[PDB]
Amino acid sequence: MMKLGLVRFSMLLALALVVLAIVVQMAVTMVLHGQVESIDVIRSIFFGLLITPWAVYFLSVVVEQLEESRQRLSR
Repeated sequence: MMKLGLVRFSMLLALALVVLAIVVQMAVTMVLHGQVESIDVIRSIFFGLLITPWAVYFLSVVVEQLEESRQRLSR
């Protein structure tokens, strides 16, 4: 029931989280000068598996993200 933007092609604020996350990841990656392969990615396709935890954590964030209609239902 509880929703905000995740209803019909919405949720703009989320983009800021994506961009921010990307920037943060870039900074962290730069700071953590650890030569291995690619921030523990082990092949591009492998990233797909990361979509599981990412989607879960992200969905939760999106669920809490007070976008369009104030909701905030995460703990």
